[PDB]
Amino acid sequence: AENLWVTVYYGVPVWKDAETTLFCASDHNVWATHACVPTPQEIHLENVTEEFNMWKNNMVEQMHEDIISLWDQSLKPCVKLTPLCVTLQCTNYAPNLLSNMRGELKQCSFNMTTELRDKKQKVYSLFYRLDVVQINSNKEYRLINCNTSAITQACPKVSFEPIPIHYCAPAGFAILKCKDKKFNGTGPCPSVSTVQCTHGIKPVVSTQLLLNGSLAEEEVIIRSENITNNAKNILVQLNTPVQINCTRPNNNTVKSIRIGPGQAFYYFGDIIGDIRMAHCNVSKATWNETLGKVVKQLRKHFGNNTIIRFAQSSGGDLEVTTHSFNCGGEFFYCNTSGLFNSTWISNNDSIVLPCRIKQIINMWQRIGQAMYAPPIQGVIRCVSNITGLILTRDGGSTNSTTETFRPGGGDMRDNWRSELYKYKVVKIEPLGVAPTRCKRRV
Amino acid sequence: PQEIHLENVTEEFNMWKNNMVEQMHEDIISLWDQSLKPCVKLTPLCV
Amino acid sequence: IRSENITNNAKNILVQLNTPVQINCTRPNNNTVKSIRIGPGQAFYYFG
Amino acid sequence: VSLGFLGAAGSTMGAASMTLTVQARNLLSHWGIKQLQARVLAVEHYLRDQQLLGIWGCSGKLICCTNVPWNSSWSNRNLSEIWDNMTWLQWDKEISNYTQIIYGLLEESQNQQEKNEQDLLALD
Amino acid sequence: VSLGFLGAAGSTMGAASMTLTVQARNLLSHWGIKQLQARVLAVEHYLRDQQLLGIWGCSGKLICCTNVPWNSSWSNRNLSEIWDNMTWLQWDKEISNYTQIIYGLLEESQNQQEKNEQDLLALD
Amino acid sequence: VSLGFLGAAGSTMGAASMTLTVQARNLLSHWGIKQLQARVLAVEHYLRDQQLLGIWGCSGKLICCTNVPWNSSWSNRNLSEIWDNMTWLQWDKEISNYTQIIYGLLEESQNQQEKNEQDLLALD
Ligand SMILES: *[C@@H]1O[C@H](CO)[C@@H](O[C@@H]2O[C@H](CO)[C@@H](O[C@@H]3O[C@H](CO)[C@@H](O)[C@H](O[C@H]4O[C@H](CO)[C@@H](O)[C@H](O)[C@@H]4O)[C@@H]3O)[C@H](O)[C@H]2NC(C)=O)[C@H](O)[C@H]1NC(C)=O
Ligand SMILES: *[C@@H]1O[C@H](CO)[C@@H](O[C@@H]2O[C@H](CO)[C@@H](O[C@@H]3O[C@H](CO)[C@@H](O)[C@H](O)[C@@H]3O)[C@H](O)[C@H]2NC(C)=O)[C@H](O)[C@H]1NC(C)=O
Ligand SMILES: *[C@@H]1O[C@H](CO)[C@@H](O[C@@H]2O[C@H](CO)[C@@H](O[C@@H]3O[C@H](CO)[C@@H](O)[C@H](O)[C@@H]3O)[C@H](O)[C@H]2NC(C)=O)[C@H](O)[C@H]1NC(C)=O
Ligand SMILES: *[C@@H]1O[C@H](CO)[C@@H](O[C@@H]2O[C@H](CO)[C@@H](O[C@@H]3O[C@H](CO)[C@@H](O)[C@H](O)[C@@H]3O)[C@H](O)[C@H]2NC(C)=O)[C@H](O)[C@H]1NC(C)=O
Ligand SMILES: *[C@@H]1O[C@H](CO)[C@@H](O[C@@H]2O[C@H](CO)[C@@H](O)[C@H](O)[C@H]2NC(C)=O)[C@H](O)[C@H]1NC(C)=O
Ligand SMILES: *[C@@H]1O[C@H](CO)[C@@H](O[C@@H]2O[C@H](CO)[C@@H](O)[C@H](O)[C@H]2NC(C)=O)[C@H](O)[C@H]1NC(C)=O
Ligand SMILES: *[C@@H]1O[C@H](CO)[C@@H](O[C@@H]2O[C@H](CO)[C@@H](O)[C@H](O)[C@H]2NC(C)=O)[C@H](O)[C@H]1NC(C)=O
Ligand SMILES: *[C@@H]1O[C@H](CO)[C@@H](O[C@@H]2O[C@H](CO)[C@@H](O)[C@H](O)[C@H]2NC(C)=O)[C@H](O)[C@H]1NC(C)=O
Ligand SMILES: *[C@@H]1O[C@H](CO)[C@@H](O[C@@H]2O[C@H](CO)[C@@H](O)[C@H](O)[C@H]2NC(C)=O)[C@H](O)[C@H]1NC(C)=O
Ligand SMILES: *[C@@H]1O[C@H](CO)[C@@H](O[C@@H]2O[C@H](CO)[C@@H](O)[C@H](O)[C@H]2NC(C)=O)[C@H](O)[C@H]1NC(C)=O
Ligand SMILES: *[C@@H]1O[C@H](CO)[C@@H](O[C@@H]2O[C@H](CO)[C@@H](O)[C@H](O)[C@H]2NC(C)=O)[C@H](O)[C@H]1NC(C)=O
Ligand SMILES: *[C@@H]1O[C@H](CO)[C@@H](O[C@@H]2O[C@H](CO)[C@@H](O)[C@H](O)[C@H]2NC(C)=O)[C@H](O)[C@H]1NC(C)=O
Ligand SMILES: *[C@@H]1O[C@H](CO)[C@@H](O)[C@H](O)[C@H]1NC(C)=O
Ligand SMILES: *[C@@H]1O[C@H](CO)[C@@H](O)[C@H](O)[C@H]1NC(C)=O
Ligand SMILES: *[C@@H]1O[C@H](CO)[C@@H](O)[C@H](O)[C@H]1NC(C)=O
Ligand SMILES: *[C@@H]1O[C@H](CO)[C@@H](O)[C@H](O)[C@H]1NC(C)=O
Ligand SMILES: *[C@@H]1O[C@H](CO)[C@@H](O)[C@H](O)[C@H]1NC(C)=O
Ligand SMILES: *[C@@H]1O[C@H](CO)[C@@H](O)[C@H](O)[C@H]1NC(C)=O
Ligand SMILES: *[C@@H]1O[C@H](CO)[C@@H](O)[C@H](O)[C@H]1NC(C)=O
Ligand SMILES: *[C@@H]1O[C@H](CO)[C@@H](O)[C@H](O)[C@H]1NC(C)=O
Ligand SMILES: *[C@@H]1O[C@H](CO)[C@@H](O)[C@H](O)[C@H]1NC(C)=O
Ligand SMILES: *[C@@H]1O[C@H](CO)[C@@H](O)[C@H](O)[C@H]1NC(C)=O
Ligand SMILES: *[C@@H]1O[C@H](CO)[C@@H](O)[C@H](O)[C@H]1NC(C)=O
Ligand SMILES: *[C@@H]1O[C@H](CO)[C@@H](O)[C@H](O)[C@H]1NC(C)=O
Ligand SMILES: *[C@@H]1O[C@H](CO)[C@@H](O)[C@H](O)[C@H]1NC(C)=O
Ligand SMILES: *[C@@H]1O[C@H](CO)[C@@H](O)[C@H](O)[C@H]1NC(C)=O
Ligand SMILES: *[C@@H]1O[C@H](CO)[C@@H](O)[C@H](O)[C@H]1NC(C)=O
Ligand SMILES: *[C@@H]1O[C@H](CO)[C@@H](O)[C@H](O)[C@H]1NC(C)=O
Repeated sequence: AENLWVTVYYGVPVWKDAETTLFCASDHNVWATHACVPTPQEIHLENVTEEFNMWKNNMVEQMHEDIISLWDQSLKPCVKLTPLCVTLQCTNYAPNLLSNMRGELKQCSFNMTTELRDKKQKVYSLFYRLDVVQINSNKEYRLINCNTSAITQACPKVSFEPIPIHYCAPAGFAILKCKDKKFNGTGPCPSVSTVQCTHGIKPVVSTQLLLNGSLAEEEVIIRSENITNNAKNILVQLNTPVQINCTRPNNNTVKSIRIGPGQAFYYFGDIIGDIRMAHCNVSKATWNETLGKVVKQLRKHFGNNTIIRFAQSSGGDLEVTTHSFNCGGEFFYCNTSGLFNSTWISNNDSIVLPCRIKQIINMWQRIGQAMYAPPIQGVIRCVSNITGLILTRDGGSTNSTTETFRPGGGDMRDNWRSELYKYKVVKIEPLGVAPTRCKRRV
Repeated sequence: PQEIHLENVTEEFNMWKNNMVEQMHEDIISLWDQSLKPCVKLTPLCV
Repeated sequence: IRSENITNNAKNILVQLNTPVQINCTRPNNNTVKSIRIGPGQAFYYFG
Repeated sequence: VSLGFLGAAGSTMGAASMTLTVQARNLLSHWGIKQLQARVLAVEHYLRDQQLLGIWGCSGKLICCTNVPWNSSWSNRNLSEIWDNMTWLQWDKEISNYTQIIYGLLEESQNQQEKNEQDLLALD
Repeated sequence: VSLGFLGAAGSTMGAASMTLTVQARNLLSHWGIKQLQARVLAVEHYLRDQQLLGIWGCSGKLICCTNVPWNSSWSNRNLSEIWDNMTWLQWDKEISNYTQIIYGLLEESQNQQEKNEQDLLALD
Repeated sequence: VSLGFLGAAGSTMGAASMTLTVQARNLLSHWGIKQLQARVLAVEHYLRDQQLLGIWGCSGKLICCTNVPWNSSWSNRNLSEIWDNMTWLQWDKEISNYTQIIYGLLEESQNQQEKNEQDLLALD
């Protein structure tokens, strides 16, 4: 009796951290939700501490690579589009238009194989000045990446809209989430809880700003890794959104030519209307208000007395130097100048921003694949909900010499790290034994 | 085989609303064009 | 020795050694390569 | 009350010993591959130790106490603070080593011996 | 005689209560995908509620009657025509909207209370 | 000693009857297709006759002595050399035919008749 005896228990609530895969669940055809599982039961936890660690999370990786594999799963069974590289006889289109729209929109001309093999065909189109490069009268031209990759077009009936997505773990695993308002990367969260499957995320490709995204709580924050180290980048998140409108001002018809056996092409037709360019309005005062708020925040991390300066982009290629994002089946590239123009010390109108557009993109930083994008008949409107941005810094000198900030970015992986920081999935273990006063029984 | 006869029981059928008609109707599609794929690509027969 | 059928003369013969003997060879020539693009985005190498 | 899945995990062992079915019921409850990968994963990650609790002589229930003594050299702690102060999250740590000699000595000393006595005594 | 699988399904409950293993034995008895899809499907649809009656205190047997009374507010029918006139296909209907409180107060009130009485009486 | 998996397989039955968990514990312990193929056959090749074991009235244990006599026309061998001279690799051969009527009258004369004596004694 005073000798004790061990007994079994089953279902003791303990966990250990591990890693397995997860699965997507949500509720014409888009990339994502062709076939998944349709869908709460949140359970609050208490009297327990836990130490989080983002940037060592794993789920960022497998979601980052299966959306790679999803994206180039999608384009494959549409048309292999090879013979689009013969020389281009080409000129600037429509001179004596002495506006800001001068170098834009060259018109070009070429040869193309017919439906039947031996005959030839001549057909004519418009392109943008960033699309096509001359090699060393007209000049001869080829578009920017006929070499070192192939090209193929997205077959026109599918859509590019981002559906929200839920991520969810299988059984024997658990979703834990910190319910603190303020959170700064890592820390012990005294109020954590569990869920079965994560909330919604709309994974839209973005560079230099986050768009139609999730908000934060009443105090704006920063997140980094190395904070005095300066190698890597800096994420911020606002509390209240500001808005944005832009558009493309043209009506711009299309035409259709077959190439070979049973295939279809679309090229950019000709311009009805006038000639303008894409520009994007923002509210001036609200923008100043929010950026003064975010710098008044981040002065905590660089001393209360120092001078801070905002500068433009550095350079490099176009893919890092400007804010770029799709809208409705095209691609944008604006100038992004007049919002990093200010300096800062201790003591109704809008803002225009010019914006060019490109026709074929090579994203993912993976050279070898390149998509063609069909132009869209009709006018375009595009509104958004503005949230957060990304930032980097330069080198410098001793710590009084007016630190300077620039919008940087480039890498795709951090684009999600802004919105699944609050998640950690873990493996339960239900078996345990313990001594007790069970007078041992036959 | 092993067919089993039943007794003292009724049931109301519903043809034209069956689902297996569809299932086999589409996997015979996928079987048919599965079969022809790895043999000859025959393009240049149009001059 | 190992065969399947030894009186049958149709098939082949296996044996196995008990100690290894060794083998050296090589190609004695210093060689070059050059890279020529084929069409869209492809790379070729030939013997220089 | 029945709080939920992994509910009373922060509380003491006695309150945790009160309600346990909420862990049992939720233990089983181109891109098809990881669906079918997850499901086989989960089902035998369940019943690997369902069968190895089945060899432990109480496959049916969730708490059985069998014919095996306790070695005090594992821990010399009196019964009170075992069940009153330490919780389960701490408890696994100090027997994180002896776990194999638990699982070793457990039923190789029992589920033969008790049914050796069954096969030789009460079927005699 | 042993008719076959789902054999006596039209007959009354008492004759249906006579033979039941004919339902038990048949319960587990490019185009590879739905084969592997179907097999995992069948085995999980089996042992989901195999463990859900394994929790019900008589995991081994096929019929057990445990320590729980009956709410007469569910139905007031005397024992005779329950077992003599109504068959199983009718029987599930009138306890369709209730089955959850069956499964509710069935499990959480029994396999604890009897095992609380284990841990406190028979092991005192 | 515990030799290993299929350890004492050449020895006599009585020594083989001493240690048996070593067979139990090892029993569950582009090219992705056949790993996922192997695992599903492994788990359900196990529990096909685990459930057929479960219907044999002693789902928990590994040896149970139930209420069924023996047709002596199967074999008339005196008890000694049953357990002293013949080993298991021989033993399966001479009952390789009656194995169906073994499984036939196994529990369809027991978990049908001990069923019925539950049903009308223990259920009574
Ligand atoms: C950011 O937020 C915006 C919020 O507006 C969000 O949604 C957009 O909403 C509008 C409003 O519905 C969508 O615009 C159009 O809706 C009209 C309804 O009359 C349709 O005419 C349009 O397309 C139809 O017509 C085509 C011509 O044949 C068909 O091919 C097509 O299938 C449609 O039937 C169109 O739907 C608009 O689509 C969305 N999306 C966008 C990108 O504007 C927006 O999605 C959020 N995200 C981003 C990244 O902007
Ligand atoms: C697309 O291919 C067609 C088919 O060949 C081209 O038509 C022919 O193109 C050639 C060279 O481009 C032309 O030949 C040149 O004509 C002048 C005329 O005097 C001559 O001086 C040159 O020495 C040479 O012969 C030819 O006229 C033309 N037409 C015919 C009926 O043969 C077409 O030009 C191609 N389109 C392009 C390259 O944009
Ligand atoms: C395939 O063809 C494309 C386009 O013809 C090549 O891209 C271009 O490569 C040239 C290489 O001479 C680069 O030109 C450089 O431009 C900078 C502009 O700042 C200039 O300062 C340099 O003197 C030089 O001329 C250029 O980076 C690049 N893009 C453009 C728009 O010209 C590509 O290299 C070719 N090869 C492969 C393997 O892709
Ligand atoms: C070697 O392989 C083959 C089959 O795998 C067998 O080889 C030869 O088989 C022939 C045909 O039976 C034999 O020849 C004659 O067979 C007739 C049958 O009527 C018999 O009447 C003759 O007297 C003669 O045997 C022959 O013996 C045999 N071997 C040779 C040619 O070397 C043979 O079964 C295999 N060897 C084995 C299994 O050892
Ligand atoms: C994140 O915010 C929390 C808010 O509680 C900070 O936690 C404490 O902050 C005080 C400030 O003086 C420190 O002295 C404590 O050491 C912090 N707590 C602990 C347990 O260390 C935390 O410092 C903030 N972290 C970052 C990286 O900003
Ligand atoms: C962050 O930057 C510091 C800056 O030097 C890195 O290097 C060590 O820095 C400390 C300052 O505490 C020096 O005293 C050491 O002498 C440096 N190294 C050596 C060899 O002594 C640090 O490595 C950086 N990296 C991170 C992420 O912190
Ligand atoms: C963005 O700002 C421009 C510039 O103010 C606006 O353009 C005006 O549009 C109206 C409508 O056709 C014209 O009558 C005006 O002449 C335009 N220019 C000016 C200077 O007012 C535009 O409406 C704004 N909004 C969007 C979505 O582009
Ligand atoms: C853009 O161009 C289209 C193409 O011409 C215009 O649509 C035409 O509008 C007239 C006016 O009623 C109709 O009679 C034609 O039938 C329309 N054509 C087609 C193909 O539908 C359109 O008006 C232009 N402007 C805008 C703002 O869309
Ligand atoms: C975006 O706009 C800025 C502002 O005009 C451009 O930066 C100017 O570039 C020219 C040519 O190098 C310089 O001479 C100017 O000094 C720069 N600033 C000014 C005041 O113009 C920039 O080139 C444009 N394109 C982008 C996105 O860099
Ligand atoms: C094979 O030929 C190569 C090509 O000349 C030789 O490599 C050169 O060796 C000289 C001697 O120092 C260097 O200065 C050159 O820079 C080398 N060139 C390259 C491209 O590496 C090489 O030595 C020759 N012999 C071998 C490989 O045995
Ligand atoms: C969270 O922790 C607090 C303090 O540890 C728990 O407080 C209870 O306090 C009453 C007051 O007399 C005691 O009777 C209870 O026994 C305490 N419970 C425990 C578990 O210690 C509080 O209940 C805890 N929360 C939960 C859900 O158990
Ligand atoms: C309880 O604790 C240990 C665990 O095995 C046992 O102590 C061993 O005793 C033997 C006998 O001399 C020594 O050779 C070992 O070195 C001891 N330690 C270990 C770790 O084995 C002790 O005998 C156990 N008591 C019982 C009853 O089993
Ligand atoms: C943006 O466009 C919408 C279109 O409905 C309009 O209502 C709004 O006034 C515009 N401006 C702002 C600042 O939102
Ligand atoms: C910044 O915002 C303040 C309002 O708090 C205002 O005084 C100032 O003019 C704004 N500056 C710009 C450039 O918008
Ligand atoms: C820095 O400024 C913040 C701004 O409110 C203030 O709260 C804090 O006390 C200051 N700390 C130091 C060390 O100056
Ligand atoms: C900042 O705004 C003023 C006002 O137009 C302008 O003169 C200046 O060039 C701007 N700076 C940049 C970098 O565009
Ligand atoms: C944008 O912010 C507004 C503020 O009400 C919010 O209602 C809306 O849900 C957010 N999203 C959109 C697309 O407006
Ligand atoms: C092969 O060449 C090597 C060179 O290292 C030499 O040492 C060796 O003797 C040669 N012969 C063998 C391995 O039979
Ligand atoms: C039980 O353990 C506590 C822990 O310090 C101790 O104070 C108490 O004296 C112990 N009781 C007995 C009877 O040993
Ligand atoms: C307990 O387990 C750990 C895991 O690393 C092992 O390293 C340690 O040796 C075992 N602890 C001891 C010293 O028994
Ligand atoms: C079928 O119903 C009739 C009606 O009385 C009955 O006589 C017969 O026994 C029933 N058969 C079975 C197999 O239940
Ligand atoms: C039967 O269920 C009803 C449902 O509310 C309940 O009110 C009643 O008390 C139950 N009967 C008994 C005897 O508990
Ligand atoms: C049993 O139910 C029948 C159904 O009408 C009824 O006639 C009979 O009286 C009931 N028996 C008792 C004892 O209530
Ligand atoms: C019984 O179940 C059905 C299924 O539709 C449900 O709609 C109904 O509300 C439940 N009926 C009642 C009245 O409880
Ligand atoms: C093997 O056979 C010999 C023959 O007597 C016996 O002594 C020995 O015990 C046997 N081995 C085993 C493992 O039973
Ligand atoms: C034993 O089985 C045989 C099988 O044919 C049968 O003929 C014989 O009657 C059986 N004996 C008894 C006693 O049942
Ligand atoms: C037992 O079986 C052996 C096997 O041959 C035999 O020699 C012996 O006589 C048998 N004993 C009896 C009592 O029949
Ligand atoms: C016993 O089983 C074997 C297996 O082939 C079968 O051939 C035989 O007919 C059965 N009965 C006899 C007489 O062996």
